[PDB]
Amino acid sequence: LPDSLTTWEIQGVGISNTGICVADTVKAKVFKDVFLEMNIPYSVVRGEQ
Amino acid sequence: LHDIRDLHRYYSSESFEYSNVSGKVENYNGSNVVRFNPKDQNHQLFLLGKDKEQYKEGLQGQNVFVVQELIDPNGRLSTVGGVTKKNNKTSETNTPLFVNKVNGEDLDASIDSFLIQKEEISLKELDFKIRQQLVNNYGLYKGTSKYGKIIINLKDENKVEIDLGDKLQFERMGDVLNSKDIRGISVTINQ
Amino acid sequence: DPLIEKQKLKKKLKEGMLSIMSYRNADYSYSVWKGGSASTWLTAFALRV
Amino acid sequence: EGSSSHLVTFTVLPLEIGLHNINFSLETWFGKEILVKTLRVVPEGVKRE
Amino acid sequence: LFIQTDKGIYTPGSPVLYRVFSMDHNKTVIVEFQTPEGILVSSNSVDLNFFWPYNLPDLVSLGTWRIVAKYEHSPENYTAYFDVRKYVLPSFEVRLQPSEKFFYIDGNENFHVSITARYLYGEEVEGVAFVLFGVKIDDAKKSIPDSLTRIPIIDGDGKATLKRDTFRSRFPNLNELVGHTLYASVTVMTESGSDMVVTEQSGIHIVASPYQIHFTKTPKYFKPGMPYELTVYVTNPDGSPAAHVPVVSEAFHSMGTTLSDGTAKLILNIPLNAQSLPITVRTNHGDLPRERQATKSMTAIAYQTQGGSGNYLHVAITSTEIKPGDNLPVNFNVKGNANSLKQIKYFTYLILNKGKIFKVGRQPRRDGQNLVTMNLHITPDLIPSFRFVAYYQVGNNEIVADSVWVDVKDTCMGTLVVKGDNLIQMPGAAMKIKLEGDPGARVGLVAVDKAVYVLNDKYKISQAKIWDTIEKSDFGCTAGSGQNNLGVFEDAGLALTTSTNLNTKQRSAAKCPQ
Amino acid sequence: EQTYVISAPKIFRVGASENIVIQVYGYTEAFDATISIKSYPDKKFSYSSGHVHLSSENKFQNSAILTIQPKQLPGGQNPVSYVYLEVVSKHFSKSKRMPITYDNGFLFIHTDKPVYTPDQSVKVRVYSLNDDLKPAKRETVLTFIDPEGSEVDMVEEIDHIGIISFPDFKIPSNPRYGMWTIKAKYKEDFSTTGTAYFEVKEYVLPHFSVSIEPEYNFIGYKNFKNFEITIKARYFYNKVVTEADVYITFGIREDLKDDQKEMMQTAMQNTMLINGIAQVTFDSETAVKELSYYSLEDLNNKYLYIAVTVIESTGGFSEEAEIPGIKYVLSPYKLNLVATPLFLKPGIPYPIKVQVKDSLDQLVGGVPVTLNAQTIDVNQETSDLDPSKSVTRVDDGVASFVLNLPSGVTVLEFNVKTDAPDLPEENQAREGYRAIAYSSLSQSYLYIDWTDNHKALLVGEHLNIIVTPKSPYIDKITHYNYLILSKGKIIHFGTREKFSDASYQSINIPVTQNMVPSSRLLVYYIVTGEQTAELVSDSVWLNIEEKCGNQLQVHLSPDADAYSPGQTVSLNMATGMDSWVALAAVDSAVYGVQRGAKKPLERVFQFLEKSDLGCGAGGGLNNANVFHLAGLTFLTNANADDSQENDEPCKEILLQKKIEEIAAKYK
Amino acid sequence: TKDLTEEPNSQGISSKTMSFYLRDSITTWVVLAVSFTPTKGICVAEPYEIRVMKVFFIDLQMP
Ligand SMILES: *[C@@H]1O[C@H](CO)[C@@H](O[C@@H]2O[C@H](CO)[C@@H](O)[C@H](O)[C@H]2NC(C)=O)[C@H](O)[C@H]1NC(C)=O
Ligand SMILES: *[C@@H]1O[C@H](CO)[C@@H](O)[C@H](O)[C@H]1NC(C)=O
Repeated sequence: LPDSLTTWEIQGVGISNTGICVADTVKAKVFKDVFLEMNIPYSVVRGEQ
Repeated sequence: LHDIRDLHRYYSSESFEYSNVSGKVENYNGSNVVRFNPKDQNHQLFLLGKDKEQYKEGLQGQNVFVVQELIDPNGRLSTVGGVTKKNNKTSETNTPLFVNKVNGEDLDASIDSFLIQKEEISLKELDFKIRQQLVNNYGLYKGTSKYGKIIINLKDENKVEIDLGDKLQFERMGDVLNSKDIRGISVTINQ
Repeated sequence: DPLIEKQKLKKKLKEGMLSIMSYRNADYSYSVWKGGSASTWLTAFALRV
Repeated sequence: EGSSSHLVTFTVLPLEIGLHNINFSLETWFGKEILVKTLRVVPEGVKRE
Repeated sequence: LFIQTDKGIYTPGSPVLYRVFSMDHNKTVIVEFQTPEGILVSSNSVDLNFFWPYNLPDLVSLGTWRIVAKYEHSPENYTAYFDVRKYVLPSFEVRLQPSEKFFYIDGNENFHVSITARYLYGEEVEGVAFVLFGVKIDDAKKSIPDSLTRIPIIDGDGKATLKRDTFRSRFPNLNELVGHTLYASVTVMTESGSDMVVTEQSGIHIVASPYQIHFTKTPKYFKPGMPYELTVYVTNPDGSPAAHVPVVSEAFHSMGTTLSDGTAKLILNIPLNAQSLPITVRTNHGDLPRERQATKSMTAIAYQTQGGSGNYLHVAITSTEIKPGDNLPVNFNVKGNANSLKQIKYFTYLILNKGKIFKVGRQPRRDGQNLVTMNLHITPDLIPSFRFVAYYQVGNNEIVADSVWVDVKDTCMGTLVVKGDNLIQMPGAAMKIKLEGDPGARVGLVAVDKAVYVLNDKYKISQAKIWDTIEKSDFGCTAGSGQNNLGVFEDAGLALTTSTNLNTKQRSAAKCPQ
Repeated sequence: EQTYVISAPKIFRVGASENIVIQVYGYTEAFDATISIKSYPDKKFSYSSGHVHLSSENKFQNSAILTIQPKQLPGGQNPVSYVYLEVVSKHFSKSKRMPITYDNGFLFIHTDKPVYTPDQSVKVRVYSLNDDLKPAKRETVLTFIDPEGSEVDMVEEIDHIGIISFPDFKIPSNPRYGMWTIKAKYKEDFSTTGTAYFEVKEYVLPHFSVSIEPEYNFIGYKNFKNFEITIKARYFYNKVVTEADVYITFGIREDLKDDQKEMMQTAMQNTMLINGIAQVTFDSETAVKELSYYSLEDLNNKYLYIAVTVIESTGGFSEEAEIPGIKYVLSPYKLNLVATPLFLKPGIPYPIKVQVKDSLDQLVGGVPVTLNAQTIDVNQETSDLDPSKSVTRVDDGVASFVLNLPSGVTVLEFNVKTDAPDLPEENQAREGYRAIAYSSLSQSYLYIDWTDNHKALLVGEHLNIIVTPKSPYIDKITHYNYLILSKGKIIHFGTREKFSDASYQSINIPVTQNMVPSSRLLVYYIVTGEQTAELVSDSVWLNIEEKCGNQLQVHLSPDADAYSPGQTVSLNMATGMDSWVALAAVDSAVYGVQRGAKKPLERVFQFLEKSDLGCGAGGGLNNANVFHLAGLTFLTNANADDSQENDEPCKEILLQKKIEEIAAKYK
Repeated sequence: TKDLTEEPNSQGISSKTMSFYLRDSITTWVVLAVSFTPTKGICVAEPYEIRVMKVFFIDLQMP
């Protein structure tokens, strides 16, 4: 998967001599519970605390 | 080689197909017999089609639709004819095919298709698959279903016929047909 | 593969031409910055391109 | 707190110019997250001949 | 009555608490506790509002106690079983899934049993399992000793196979197996040597057939020169319904396919001069060889129009699998004597159920209508099964009728669902569950460690056992119809008397002559 | 007396395998017939011919299939409209000019998402099928279009299996924001069209998330006096704002994307967003008045428009937010006919099915429905049927009725309405329809039912269909016959001899692949007279189950309901021999960022249903209509086919000083 | 034995929320509800699985 919270919705398809076939939309929501994110700045200068 | 139960079996069986198989002739009795190492055992082929009299020499890398008619205990099996050109153009035509069901005064019929997977194709392969489809989508050889015919159209006054009552004997199995030529198949199945 | 690399590049090329279309206007003249009256200059440049 | 958010700080200061990368971890009654960051560090008044 | 005990199995010393429901219709109930030794130990007279538990002594009989409830003075004798036994709810569930639902008592097929094993807490178990196969001659078992083998359960999975040849070498006398059951004794044991469980894949049936055809659900009488609807019911060898099994009768070149409940309504066209009606049903299944799949025959009689009038009534029920709160149309078909039907004014129907006459009503017909149809609105009452009887009268002298019987989806009359969040909780933590149901409803909850809940499947009370247990009251006795107009009313559990001293046979009692 | 019965689709499709069938109630000497398709007036060119031989063996019904392989002009457009159908019997011989189209197949242009932000890459693929519904190795061209009418890019690919993967299209560094349009078209002979939309928007990193949700997405008297409005604000996921002024304003608006709206002096003042949330109530009745000159929600079937500005008083910031419309409806309900044609056979119960969707276009369980109706005699008389009431099924929003019609009627006018034990009489949902009599001087009609509702219909099942043939001066019916249509082509046909004595009877038709999405079935008998001919029929439509024929399935390694990020996962794929798969993963949340109708693949079958030249439950107005209404036209009938006229569209069914100023000077 | 006394919704359902403390058990709980009503009579519920667990722990398989 991709480390990135979101509810993925994955739907394939299969077209073959018999016809096209829309398979069954399969959902996969990533994590929840309790997480953490960080606010790291673009730049910081040596000697800065 | 009649019956009903029987028919269901022989037509239900595992069909297989091969190529690049060149083999020299040896007659075990009447006129022929050959053999081939498929990759697992050692087969056996009884050519004796009106196309065998032009082929008592042997095979050169042809396509042979081998379906077991009867088996020995080592994986090897005898099959009749089924030989086609090779290089057989893997052109893939979609052919019309009507299927009617008779029942005294009653009629249920269908327009449908058959998938020819070659350029030239053994009437043996035709015979088999034509009935294969039938047996699973048209209830052939289950119950009263066991009488009927298969007329294949080729040109404005040419057709080949096949009684369903008794799979078409082995001598015409060496026969062969040009895919492009098949206007279409008509099958009627009475009860 | 040559006929391929050529493709790729032609593509980059169109995709990169497309950029500037945004700054084109009502009457088919181009503005310096987006939303600004259009400049005889810039429009001439875009022609040059 | 329930259905909420708590905050986090790390007071830090870098010495190596442009040194990077910090594994940042959070364990909870459910498991461990290793979130990975990268910190950017820099000199003071730049120019290139 | 219907008993519910907190769990199916008990520590000595624990207190078994029960609650006892009655499908409401001075409320005094007798409850009794018998030990499996057989001895009585408590005779209680509770009101349906409150009751206590039976304290099992830290020292008391072991086995399968029977809690038995009834009504003061009226042999309802309903019952419920609990196990009480020195044990240790092991920490992990085992589930078995056999390869086929049955074993061909004369075939070649080897018998696979798949094993999945997971900690109650929902993670895969790792370990080792001994599986021993055998056959159950009624209340005796018979090991296939050599069939006992050891198998690694890895990431929770693993297959335990029985070999045909070993089978034969234990039972070459085929005649002995006839009508019995293969059983798989499976013991699984965590790799840690710590905990270990044992269950049994039982009730695998040995037979020649993969299916079973049954006709009792389709009437034994028909209307000549009228389409007769045959209703085939196809059980898996146990009793369960098996769906999507195709059936046919070549005698009619008519075929169908059982459904979600084991029924298929194959319609039949019937030539006029008919009287007998022999039908032979085969279980056509594109995977089973003919000789395997099962067959069964029956022969149905024609109706006997009153005084040979020729005035027939058929009432077809069109739909299938019927949900309460459904609109299902019902077809009224007449036939016969011209200047007879000319004066067929109104149909009279009654809906029988639970063995009493629920709703009754009239369906007008206007002239020229030989087929007049009406929308019926199913409502909870008719659960689980209702009958439709209907008739018309010509000129105040002739009565002719028909009854069809219908299964309504064996479901909850009202609603009840325990709503939650389904996210992984933490020990002793604070929990919220919403409760959705019928207003004013009294709800009896219980919470239970997966352990007990799996360990004793059979004893639990279930909507299923409920409904069946009530259906087993409706005084009806065939899928409907009858010899004759009277016979429809008799068979259908009704009794009839008309000004014209035309009457139903004397009812002998509940139950019906086989 | 004894005519033949040549039947075939109302139109032909060029490059289409086209089915033509041919009954004949007619004598026993087997014979031969030529069926050709020739040029539209000329008749010298013969595009294709089949020589069917109907005989006794053949119940004198057979069929062959014809085709028109691109024979026109490949450098100058201009099609031909029209072309001739023809039969050449030993006995009869007859033709029928009739239309053709270059509309063959369908192109479904799968766009990897439906909103895009600058520099993003529009991943695009096209599924591409032919009338027949097989792949169709066809050279295909898509052409992109900006939001203002400029054919930006335009590329073409070849095709080897139905899935043409196209060269992604990168937005630009700095795009023309809007409603981008992708157009699909085949390059050659045909003319089929596919079309797709994708919204390209500018990303702005805001300082709040400003949620703004109302009571329900519509107003009906229930809340006309007070409309609830909850409005929220937050930051990084879960942390909510805390202190904020909130300003709302309202207006009324004729609809949507009309970039205009009459807004009302009474911009409901600060409720003040306190702690992630704020809430307001809004009187529709009150506001609607003075400025908007409306005074009764009758004068309202248009949208209430909301505009909110939240400004966090703490750091001094501000985001806007808004709903563009919340439609005003004179009833919570709206209802419609389902699976029930407005054509009735006398002496035959007429079924009636109403769906009661809510304003939110959903099925609504447990709704009371009332049915009134007046009947008119052939005699001209008028009869008031006594009302009939029924309640809408739990899941179908389907209320079912049946009424047995008096033989003597020929036009049935009716009335559906709702009856919620609270709604006002005015504010109930009402709808009026009228149904005409199958007309036939034969006086004889026909009607076919079958035992189903909640109709699954699984392929491999056998449909038990009851044919009742009433009102015939004369029942004297030799044979019932049948056509099975599906996907604008015929795929089953045949005959059963009636039962020479009894009323209604039963045909047993097996359900097969060919008929998979949905199939039409029509059944006709031949009543004859020394005025040699009378054909008469009926047709139903048949929702059989969406079974892909091959059988694609797909699953993930652990089927749990939450997946920790990045966790390596498997993707397994079930199929029917050797099928071809085009997977696609998207953020389910993209969808919610454009209220626009669902663009996921499920809109396929529907789109792919326009295939069917059908139109309604079936059951036309006269042996003619019935057939045309089922997508056919026929040749033979001594009795005669009607050449339609033209195709009407039809639908099936399954505070002041300032405002005075700026407003004024807003020249 | 909780009693669903509470105005129903449009649908005729009553919804009674419930607070309670889970157990120290490290396992999977299963809630079974039964309802008796005057009219509707009996009704066996839909077994609700409540599933407890923590990331680190002890199993004390003990006789
Ligand atoms: C109800 O429960 C008891 C079991 O305690 C049933 O047991 C039998 O009762 C009959 C009736 O007199 C006795 O003659 C037998 O001694 C009992 N033995 C068996 C074989 O069960 C009892 O039958 C039940 N009541 C009814 C409906 O008869
Ligand atoms: C951080 O963790 C990763 C994988 O999670 C590992 O491969 C790496 O060596 C770690 N780096 C640091 C800074 O500790």
